[PDB]
Amino acid sequence: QECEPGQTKKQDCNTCRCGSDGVWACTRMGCPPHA
Amino acid sequence: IVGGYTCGANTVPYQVSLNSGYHFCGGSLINSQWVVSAAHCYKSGIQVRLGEDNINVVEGNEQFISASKSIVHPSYNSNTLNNDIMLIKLKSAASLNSRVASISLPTSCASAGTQCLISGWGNTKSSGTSYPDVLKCLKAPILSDSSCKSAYPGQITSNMFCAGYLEGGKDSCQGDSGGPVVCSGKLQGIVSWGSGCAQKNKPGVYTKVCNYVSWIKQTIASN
Ligand SMILES: [Ca+2]
Repeated sequence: QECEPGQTKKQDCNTCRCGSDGVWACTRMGCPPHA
Repeated sequence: IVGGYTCGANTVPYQVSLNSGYHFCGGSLINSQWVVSAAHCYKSGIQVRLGEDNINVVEGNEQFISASKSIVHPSYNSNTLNNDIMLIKLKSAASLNSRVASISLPTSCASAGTQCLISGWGNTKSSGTSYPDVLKCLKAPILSDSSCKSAYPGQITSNMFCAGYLEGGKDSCQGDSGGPVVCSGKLQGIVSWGSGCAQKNKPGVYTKVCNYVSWIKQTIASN
């Protein structure tokens, strides 16, 4: 598993949730440019 | 959009870009003064950009109009992404022409196996990142509820559907959120979320617009 079910994280500005399959799923927005 | 094609300028005349100093989400023009997008695309101060092809060059099809109201569904839940829909009222009506045109709302929900058109300016790679200058398009079918639920156990509500390809390779992706899924000439979906992009057994998940036709009409009428 790449994640523990129920955890959360951000990838850049998108929010992600860890499903019961142990896989992240994230929203699909664009984000501010990096420094 | 991963595995897509160049739409061609203004061939998707209802596609808008939401801009917060930079492009961050898509949306769909549903009448001259209202846009449908994803609730997770909410920000105050959005500028809506209509008539775009090359999102980084001023080409002459464009109208930039500030949002006057950006209305997240009251039952949007950021924890589950249920009810991931937002209405944006434009501060003034867009001028409608061949390049800037509305898309109709559905009269019934879409069926598994119908081909749809998904579009946006999001990432075109499943590994790493490449953002296109021009609007990209993808033909993708509605997937069965059972295959959607199997791919995303415990996460698919009645307000979501999956579209794409279980074999992977073709999907929406980061930067496409809020944009359209059009099937049978109607706005059936809103780009919402997924596990990665274009991965096997992880199709895109989309807000099911047909569940919100009354809500949309009522929200427009009262605002
Ligand atoms: Ca442009």
